[PDB]
Amino acid sequence: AEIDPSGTAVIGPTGSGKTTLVDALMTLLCANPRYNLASTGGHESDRDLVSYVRGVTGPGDGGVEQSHIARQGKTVTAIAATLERDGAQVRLGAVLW
Amino acid sequence: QHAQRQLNSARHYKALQALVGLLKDACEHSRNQGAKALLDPRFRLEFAVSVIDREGNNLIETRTGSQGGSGGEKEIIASYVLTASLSYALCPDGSSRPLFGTIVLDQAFSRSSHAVAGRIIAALREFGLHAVFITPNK
Amino acid sequence: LCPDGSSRPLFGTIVLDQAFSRSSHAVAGRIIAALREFGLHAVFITPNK
DNA sequence: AAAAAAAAAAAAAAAAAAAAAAAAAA
DNA sequence: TTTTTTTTTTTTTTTTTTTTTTTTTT
Ligand SMILES: Nc1ncnc2c1ncn2[C@@H]1O[C@H](COP(=O)(O)OP(=O)(O)OP(O)(O)=S)[C@@H](O)[C@H]1O
Ligand SMILES: [Mg+2]
Repeated sequence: AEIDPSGTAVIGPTGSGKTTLVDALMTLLCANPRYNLASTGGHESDRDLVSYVRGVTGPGDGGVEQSHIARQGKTVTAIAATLERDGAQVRLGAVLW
Repeated sequence: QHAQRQLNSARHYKALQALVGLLKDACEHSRNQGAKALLDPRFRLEFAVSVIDREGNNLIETRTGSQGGSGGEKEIIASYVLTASLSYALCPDGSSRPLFGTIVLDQAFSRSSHAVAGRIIAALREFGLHAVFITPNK
Repeated sequence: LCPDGSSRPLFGTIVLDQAFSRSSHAVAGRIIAALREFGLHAVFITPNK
């Protein structure tokens, strides 16, 4: 995803993943994240890091197969962001597994 | 219950003392969890909601609240359950048709998209009520 | 972002979520004007509105 | 017209649980 | 070099206390 240096916008239908992208950015900076803040107006937080890295979609149902989780077992995740000022360029990143 | 059985063995006074004291203590402190769990009948159950597919009968998702959802999901779930509960709570509680049918929504569709609003209106009309809407020029 | 009077910020990006959810046209316009006034790069999120 | 009993909401505090970072040992 | 142990800080939950208003009786 790219950002024009003169102000951009993000749009999309409901339940698409916009706040997922914004939280993936927010994780790299603050000391202790408050995930999914704007949904409740600014009073509580709901998600957690492991939930993101394993990609759980909805609370699901009972059973034992746990089909409501995407990745099971060994996994690798990487996040990176880029800042440019003038010629010089910096990258911030994290690797989890 | 335990105390009771001990009394059945005594047929001597301390069992009666303990049982009466337990009951008297339960009478007080009605704002604590134990008293609610012991006397109020409605506190002896647990509730949950489930989503079931139309054709057939299959559990697809079980929920105890509205946690972990996105923006529109919380709004639609809350509105749906509240309007269903209100529709039941009126006259059709004891059957017959409602005598006072109207419902007021404030800041309608402050966070949802077009399709969600369409579903909301469709469900609200299907429940058989009359609505008044309050929105800015959004 | 600038503790002293030296100005010249190094970080200049702001992020908003569900912007303009409970306001009319004039309010949004004034918010945008005020945000641009300080000289800050901005990002916006909106459910197609 | 004035005095007393009752009930619902707001606020402070104590107890409990959990996760991250440094020190120490095989 | 790898592993275990310990401490520290942050968050949530439940209990109790306090206050204001309403209704009734004299
Ligand atoms: N921890 C989680 N628990 C449950 N469902 C989740 C979780 N993380 C992601 N999801 C799902 O992933 C979807 C992605 O949507 P989100 O990014 O959360 O919200 P959105 O796409 O930004 O829509 P909005 O209302 O504009 S914020 C959600 O709607 C959920 O169904
Ligand atoms: Mg969220």
